[PDB]
Amino acid sequence: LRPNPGANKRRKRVGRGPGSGHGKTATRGHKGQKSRSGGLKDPRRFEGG
Amino acid sequence: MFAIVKTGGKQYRVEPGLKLRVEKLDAEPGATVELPVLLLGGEKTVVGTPVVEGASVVAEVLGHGRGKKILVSKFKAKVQYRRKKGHRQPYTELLIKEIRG
Amino acid sequence: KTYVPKQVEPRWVLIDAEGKTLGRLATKIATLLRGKHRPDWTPNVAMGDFVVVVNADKIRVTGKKLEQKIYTRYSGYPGGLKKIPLEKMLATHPERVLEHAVKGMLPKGPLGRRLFKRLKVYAGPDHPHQAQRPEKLEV
Amino acid sequence: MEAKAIARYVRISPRKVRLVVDLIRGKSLEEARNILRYTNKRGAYFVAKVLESAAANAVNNHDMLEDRLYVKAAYVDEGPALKRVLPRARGRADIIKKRTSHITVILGEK
Amino acid sequence: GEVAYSGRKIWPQKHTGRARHGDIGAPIFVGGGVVFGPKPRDYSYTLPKKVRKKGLAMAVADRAREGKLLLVEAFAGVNGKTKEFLAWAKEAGLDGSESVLLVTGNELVRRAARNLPWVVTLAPEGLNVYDIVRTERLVMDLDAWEVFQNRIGGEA
Amino acid sequence: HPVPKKKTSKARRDARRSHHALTPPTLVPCPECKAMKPPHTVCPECGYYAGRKVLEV
Amino acid sequence: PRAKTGVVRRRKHKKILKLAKGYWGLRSKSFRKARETLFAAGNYAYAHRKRRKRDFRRLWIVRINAACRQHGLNYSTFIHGLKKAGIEVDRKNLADLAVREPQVFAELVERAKAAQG
RNA sequence: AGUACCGUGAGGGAAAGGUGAAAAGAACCCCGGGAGGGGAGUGAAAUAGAGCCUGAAACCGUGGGCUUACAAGCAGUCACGGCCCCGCAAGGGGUUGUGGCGUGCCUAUUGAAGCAUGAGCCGGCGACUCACGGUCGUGGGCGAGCUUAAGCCGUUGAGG
RNA sequence: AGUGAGGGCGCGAGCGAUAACGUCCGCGUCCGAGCGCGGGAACAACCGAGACCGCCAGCUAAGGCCCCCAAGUCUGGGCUA
RNA sequence: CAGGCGGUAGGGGAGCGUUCCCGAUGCCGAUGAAGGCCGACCCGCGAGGCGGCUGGAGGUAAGGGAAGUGCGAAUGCCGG
Repeated sequence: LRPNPGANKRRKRVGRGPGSGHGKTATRGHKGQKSRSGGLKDPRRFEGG
Repeated sequence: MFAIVKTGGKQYRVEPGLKLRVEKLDAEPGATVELPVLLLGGEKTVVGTPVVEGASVVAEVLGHGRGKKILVSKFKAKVQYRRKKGHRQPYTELLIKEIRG
Repeated sequence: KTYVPKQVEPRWVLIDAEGKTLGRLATKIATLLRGKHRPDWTPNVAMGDFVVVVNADKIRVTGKKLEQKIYTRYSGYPGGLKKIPLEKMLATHPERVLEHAVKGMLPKGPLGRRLFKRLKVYAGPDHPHQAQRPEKLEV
Repeated sequence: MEAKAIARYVRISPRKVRLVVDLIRGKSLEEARNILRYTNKRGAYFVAKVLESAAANAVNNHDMLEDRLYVKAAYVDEGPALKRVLPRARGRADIIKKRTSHITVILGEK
Repeated sequence: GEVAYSGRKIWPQKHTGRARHGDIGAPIFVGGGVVFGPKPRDYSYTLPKKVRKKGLAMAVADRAREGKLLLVEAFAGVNGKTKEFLAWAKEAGLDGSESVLLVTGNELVRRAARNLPWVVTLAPEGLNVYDIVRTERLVMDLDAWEVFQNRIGGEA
Repeated sequence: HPVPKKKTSKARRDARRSHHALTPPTLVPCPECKAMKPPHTVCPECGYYAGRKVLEV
Repeated sequence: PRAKTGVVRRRKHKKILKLAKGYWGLRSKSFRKARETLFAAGNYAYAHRKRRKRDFRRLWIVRINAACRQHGLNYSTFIHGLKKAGIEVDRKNLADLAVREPQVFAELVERAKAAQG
């Protein structure tokens, strides 16, 4: 009934939404919802081959 | 009576009243403590004369206590430009009860 | 510090006008109708002096004469903005030419307003001032 | 309180009914009566009757110098409405809700 | 909850009923489906037996050093009925202001060791750091077994 | 086609409904019996000035 | 699971109900635009306590000019006066005194004219 | 409630949970065609009264306070003066006439007062997660460190 | 992790008609993204100036002082009218 | 003493209520759970106590854990 996680352990960054006051999370439209975009690497793949 | 010495910016022109003014929290570390303000603007009921000498002669003093504090009022920082955040008016002084002279 | 405005403190005054000159006399008459000069002088009034001036006419011209046209464009639009020259200006409405100076600087709708109220003159010769029976302060 | 003149679910109407009481209050049964009765338009009896019970509650279990009962403080309230729907070209739903009226008017003694 | 009863479409997502939306009984509204769904689930947690027992141990250790009742012996209850068991308690000095974890195969021990207060009924070589430090004091019988088990924990 | 813009508050609504307002009904007493009679008229009682010819049955 | 934030917002909002004093009909109970109108009022009092300084600045400015000149010479003059002026030169009262102790001003003056020379 | 109701059929596919502790839920008298309205009794309450618990916002209403017909302003709001209010005073309330200074917020903009837009008003719903792979951190166990599938004990089901 | 397009002003070349609140590049400032205060009437970028919060305090920029509105209808010497 | 503290995108830190899980139910409570209605002591705030009225029974945390959560705002969704 006392031993709270010592140092930091407990949730460190499950930061919700975008900013206390404001909010939005990132850039411009290019990364909307169904927006898991140009994934791992475009020109990097060029290299790959 | 209504005399003028003033402090921290001219907090004066008065007689024996709890005319609370500025926070000179030094002798405040003790309730009704006493202290002097170097005159400048020497003038009392008929005898009126000089603030030079006010800068250099008699001083007045009070017996004071209390404080005052945060005096409510808030201020919100926003700009049409797209934003807003705000807080409360924190201000005070242990206040003075006037000691003639 | 504080220092609140007294109470119904009334003062009027007689101004020559005549001989004196246009604008400048205005600047004067002008600020004269203070609200700031006698104690508790400010927003809600103060002096301004219920001031009245005569010989309003016979004023000296800023050396211009003709080339200074007041206007009155009540105009049902596409009407006339009625251009008028100082000459006749006064010829019929001198007290007014000065007037335009006066308002000229008098500000604030309701207030200034009230002041013109306490601002009266007559290019009449003086007798008018007489009609204003009351006290007769002067300069 | 005093002579209560009020009632529920009768589909008459706001504003208008308010007009009636507007004019009839002030005075007493005598005068406001004559007006409520011989002045034209709906409400007439609705109003009058409400008056009636008011007065009965009055000299009955409030009683007071009956003759001087005069409408004191009063006016109206409207509860729900019947939600009716009509036709208005290229079908479309044209809606309406008639006012089921309740009156809040009190007879006071003086 | 759409798939099947997904309401295909109903708003002429055309361009006049002013309104957007093609699918009825759609997420974003009226009692329909909700965002990041309350998916049935479970919290597995293979927490390394290493320190797991290491601790069960540590907890046992402190809890006990403050108040430790390694019984090995006890007897007061018709083989262990309530009333008599109770007497025992008064004997073992166990009263109100006390909660102890009764732990071990002395099944008459569990048998009488019910009662919401004072005692908690644990007749198994079933232990756990929690119940451990949470139960005022440890009280247990077949402690030959226990202490030795804990040791097994000690060196595998 | 020309649906206003908003409603200058109950404020306005009133401005109007207001100049509107409901006046009251003209009346003096029966030239014959009592009660209220509007100028030229008779009624379910007196009903006349020269021959009731009206009321009661 | 659950999360009827209701409790909460009904609250946050009435809070707002008060936030809103009882402004001009509609921007009064105006929830939304109420709040807005408020942000306004906020930045406003802002500006307010901010510059009330200059406000006084002037206030006295004139009250006093009023007196100094009424007497003998405007600001360049009078001011410069308290200026040349030695272990005595104060302001947040020049007015005050000009007012309260007619003598007070008459002479602060006297000396001052001299103060300049 | 898969019934209302739309569709030709295929097919779509609501809403409405609570009076009270128990019915004692309203004899009876009074305006009235009636509803419904004042009384008596109910009772611990009936502002617990039949859609009748808790029963707020919105909007309309009855009374009271201040306020208003030479006025040009989102808003406001700093100041002050006149009212009225709790007040022991200190003074604290609400109300404003005089004046100073003040382009409303959201989105997408080099760029907004917008005449670009979103915005009818209230209320409840309303959107960066979960499973793993990983990956970097860093809080914790030993350096070789950790354990799936299972067999077993398992109110607590106890962990091994 | 975010912009991956932006505009304005000054100087330096394009271009354009040596036109445009044109568009091309560069040095700088800029303005957004702080650039919310002064300000020049009022005016995103022109001179002043960086606002963590107070003051019924005082010294100053730019740029101002007959008045409307704080500040000499300063003085001195001219020249237009 | 520095010394700085306009500042969206965006990155870091630090707190806030919010309904549940232990809550090692402590209980609190018909001299009210709760939501509500109003208020010139607490908070740098998100919030807090506390006082007064309603209101019919809950509610809950000392410390820590779990998240359908905090919303003008989307010609939004449903009802006025």
